[PDB]
Amino acid sequence: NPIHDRTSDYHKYLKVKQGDSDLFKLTVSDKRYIWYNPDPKERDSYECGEIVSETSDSFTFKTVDGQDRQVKKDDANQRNPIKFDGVEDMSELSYLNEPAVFHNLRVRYNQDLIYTYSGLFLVAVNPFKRIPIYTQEMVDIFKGRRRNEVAPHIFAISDVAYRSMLDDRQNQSLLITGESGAGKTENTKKVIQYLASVAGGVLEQQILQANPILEAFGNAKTTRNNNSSRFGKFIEIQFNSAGFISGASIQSYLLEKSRVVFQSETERNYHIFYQLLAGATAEEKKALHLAGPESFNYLNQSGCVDIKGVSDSEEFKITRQAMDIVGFSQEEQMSIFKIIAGILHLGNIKFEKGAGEGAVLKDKTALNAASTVFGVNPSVLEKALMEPRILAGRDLVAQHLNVEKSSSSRDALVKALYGRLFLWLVKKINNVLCQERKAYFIGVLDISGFEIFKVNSFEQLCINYTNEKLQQFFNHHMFKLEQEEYLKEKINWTFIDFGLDSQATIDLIDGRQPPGILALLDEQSVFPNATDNTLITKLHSHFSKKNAKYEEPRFSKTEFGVTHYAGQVMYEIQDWLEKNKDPLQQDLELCFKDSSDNVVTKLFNDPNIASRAKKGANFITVAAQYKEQLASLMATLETTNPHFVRCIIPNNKQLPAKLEDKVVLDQLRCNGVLEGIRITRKGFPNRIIY
Ligand SMILES: Cc1ccc2c(c1)C(=O)[C@@]1(O)CCN(c3ccccc3)C1=N2
Ligand SMILES: [Mg+2]
Repeated sequence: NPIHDRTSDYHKYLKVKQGDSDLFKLTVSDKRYIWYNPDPKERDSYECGEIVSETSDSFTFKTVDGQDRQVKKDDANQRNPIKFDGVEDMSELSYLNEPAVFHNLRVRYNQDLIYTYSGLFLVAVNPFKRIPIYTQEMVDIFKGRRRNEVAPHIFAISDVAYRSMLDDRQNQSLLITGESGAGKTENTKKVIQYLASVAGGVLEQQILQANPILEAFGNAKTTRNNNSSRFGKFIEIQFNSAGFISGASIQSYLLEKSRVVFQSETERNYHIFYQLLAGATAEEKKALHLAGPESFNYLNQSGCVDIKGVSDSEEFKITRQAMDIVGFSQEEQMSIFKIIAGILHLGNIKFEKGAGEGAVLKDKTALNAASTVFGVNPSVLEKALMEPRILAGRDLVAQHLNVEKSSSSRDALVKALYGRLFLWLVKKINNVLCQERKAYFIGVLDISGFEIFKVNSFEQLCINYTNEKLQQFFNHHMFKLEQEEYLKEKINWTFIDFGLDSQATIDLIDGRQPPGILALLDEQSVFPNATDNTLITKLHSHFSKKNAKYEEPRFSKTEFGVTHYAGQVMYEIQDWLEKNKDPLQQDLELCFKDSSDNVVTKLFNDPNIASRAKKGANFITVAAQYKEQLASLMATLETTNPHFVRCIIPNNKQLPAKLEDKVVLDQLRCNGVLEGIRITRKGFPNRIIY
């Protein structure tokens, strides 16, 4: 049994290594220690001092510099006896405080033990390096083993959820939290690998091949993650009454399609673009009129076209192979790349001013190239771009857009093409994975993590609000409902205020009465004369000096701050109305509806992809679509028994072996980890009726 064999990889990679006789001597010591702040200004930088004396209400200890300080016992962060250093479940620590919890994670992290239990939930610190703990041999070890019988691991919590699904005949859910780059997507994959194995000969393989496809079109390099998921997703692993995998369903959420036409410095567009250009055959390059990434406006503005340690040519091959195993016709696959190539050409179209204010198109090389691969008439497309037709009452009037507006319309077409292609890809995949009515399922949530950039827009607000909601879901299940049970069954429990509540922030963003940020956003979206300026003025009017989670900065007139659980974020109001309205000239849709290409035709004719719901007189806004998907997720989660995994980023440099206290402690605090451990200790978790 590898579990009890100190020579097995299991012991080598999942257990804390045996300490020596020298460590043993320190472990049996009678001395007592305390964690203190050498600098009262740097509260997260701790040192270990020895307690030399005490009074009825205080300790006197020695600092590293051989000095002496005193502290009241009530404010003291005592250090746990070192026999606890490396403990697998921190609910066991005698002293539960920030430096103690951080120290234990540090001790384990220093030995590449990234998983640690914090009572009922799992904590996972991103190693930013490969660790051999995800092999089939590792999967077999955890199979059917109780949590307390094996080391902490993403596989263990997956197995527990699986057993609970069978033991209770209840749908389960794995909620993996974390800011951008913390490890959510990596762990999500592990969960699926493990379940596919223990409950699994072709379906399971296709289920696995679904990710590399989604990531190529849905992931991209941002300043916080080289493989940032730019769309969130809820994955349903479906099982039959017997407990066998009967299928899988992928619920994808809104994609950051604005990235296709713009990327901040040092970031990249979606991976696929680089994979195609770098992995396409010499013939494909001629047929699609491809060239180097530096040749395309949509790829040569960030100053970055490659990711260290990543081969786009090699990744392309993996994507293609994934597309094959899932079942994408060689025809479909080619159309997909034509769309990708077409998008690139569209981005190269340079509009110029004519004799008048209207724009003209002198060079038509790119226009012609795009029309070619897309299978649409270039003259038509050209007219639909610079001279779209609209109704002026009931009259049909041909517009003549200037350079700026022509460019924006061109970007709108691009974003719609990509966003729809993504929906199409997910749809196709679900057809293959969905072929049997399920009896149960385990849902794995992998949303885009909390993120902050120099410039935060509408997308970031929605992303961070999602993270705000998931954290509230954790607070609710861990603290609210927990104590609600105690007081319901009344076991002489006095309510405890854990101080974790994101309701105020949530109300500020999605509140109905009074109306929140999104509500006002939509309101301004229908107001015929509204501008981004009138929008922010409206927001300031409602929340400046009125909502404690809102801030009207004195240093800017185009930004507003929102205090999230993970920190305050300043949002730039530029383009919010257009992003929310998400317009597209009908003449462009008519142009592509007549495309000779099958995939393209499907993207503009398939209602469930091309159609857009109407909020009465206007088309449903993106904020409205957002709210709908969120509500849908929350409702689903309510029909499941949740399991939480808290992913923790070690630093902000994507470097291994570099655990920074400040970075880690802020996450431990806003995640409610210690409070989570305290409720498990002070309360009564498991309880069965008579
Ligand atoms: C349940 C839910 C609801 C809405 C969401 C998400 C998840 C995401 O993570 C998304 O994919 C992540 C990015 N995103 C988004 C981006 C731009 C505009 C609107 C939404 C998302 N919104
Ligand atoms: Mg991710």
